[PDB]
Amino acid sequence: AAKKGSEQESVKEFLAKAKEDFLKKWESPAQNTAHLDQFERIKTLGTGSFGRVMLVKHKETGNHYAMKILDKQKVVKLKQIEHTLNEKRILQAVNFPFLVKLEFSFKDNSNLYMVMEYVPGGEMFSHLRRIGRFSEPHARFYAAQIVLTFEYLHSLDLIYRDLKPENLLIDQQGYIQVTDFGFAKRVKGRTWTLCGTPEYLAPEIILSKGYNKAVDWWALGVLIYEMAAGYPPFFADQPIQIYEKIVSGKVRFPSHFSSDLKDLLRNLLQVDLTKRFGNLKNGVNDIKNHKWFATTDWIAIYQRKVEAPFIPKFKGPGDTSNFDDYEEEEIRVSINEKCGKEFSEF
Amino acid sequence: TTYADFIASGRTGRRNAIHD
Ligand SMILES: OCc1csc2ccccc12
Repeated sequence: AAKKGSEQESVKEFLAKAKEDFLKKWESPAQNTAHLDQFERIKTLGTGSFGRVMLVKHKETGNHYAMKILDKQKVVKLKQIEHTLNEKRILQAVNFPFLVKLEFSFKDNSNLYMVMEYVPGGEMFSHLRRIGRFSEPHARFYAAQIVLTFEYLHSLDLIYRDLKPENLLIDQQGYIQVTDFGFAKRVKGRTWTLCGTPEYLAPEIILSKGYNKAVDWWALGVLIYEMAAGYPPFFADQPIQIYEKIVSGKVRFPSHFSSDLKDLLRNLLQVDLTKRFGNLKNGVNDIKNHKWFATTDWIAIYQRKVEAPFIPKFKGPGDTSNFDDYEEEEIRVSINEKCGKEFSEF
Repeated sequence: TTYADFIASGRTGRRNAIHD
């Protein structure tokens, strides 16, 4: 995990070039690249606090997409202005196999819109709950993709801050695509916002300490646990009870967890930041070289050459049978511009 | 079992993000 021969130089050169591409778009973001009338709105794929994600059809090409719609007035009430500007500026700038692609973005009097690739295989969440738990090889396959994705994101000084099965989509090749960058932030050094999802919060977030990218590696610990066990390492009926368990310093593993898996998780679900994997001298390499990952070919994962554990059912284009049904609502567009100044850069 | 305890809990559905 400490060795710096030639494989680490290939990684470095890849990341150097990736940062070059990212910064060009970070500094000159794409803006106003489509219009609502160019899309036919089909079905709601999911919901969130300030809006919904809808399956749409692009009229000129006939391509399907997932369009995230945010009500500007609701974003403001929930004080998510800057986070929403973060989300779009970051998503239009990144490029990685396991990140959902932003194809267009635009706004009107009422809403903000982010039009992303449609990922037809459904949320990992749906599959995980239905099957119960994933086998360790199954969980390892998904986990490896998140490891490379965080290596990418962190090298760009990004923190993701909302890892959970609800935000991971399975594509037609059986690989992962990360969605929802609502809390992603570009920051060098500490930040302090209390945000994320209760089950996945690192102790330092709960305790208002100021934190960094190590919270993503803690969340990875939670994700792997939840994939392999079928339930999260810290659960209860109320968030406050969840936080008490998280800060307590105690975790217990199912008896079917392998010795290697438990050792990896003890190092990820580590309250002591000076000991948490991903946050040490060797960076992500402490994770990549842990023997739970000994069978993982990292390059093969990146190239999508590894055989996926399962391939979602696909009933032709536009099919949503891998997604839950949601109540449909009208996209109303006011005749007056709302919150113009606040979202001018969107 | 821990699994049964999870399944009977109020948080097996989609979990919302928190803020503030
Ligand atoms: O889980 C719904 C969702 C949010 S972003 C996105 C992108 C493609 C397919 C679905 C979704």
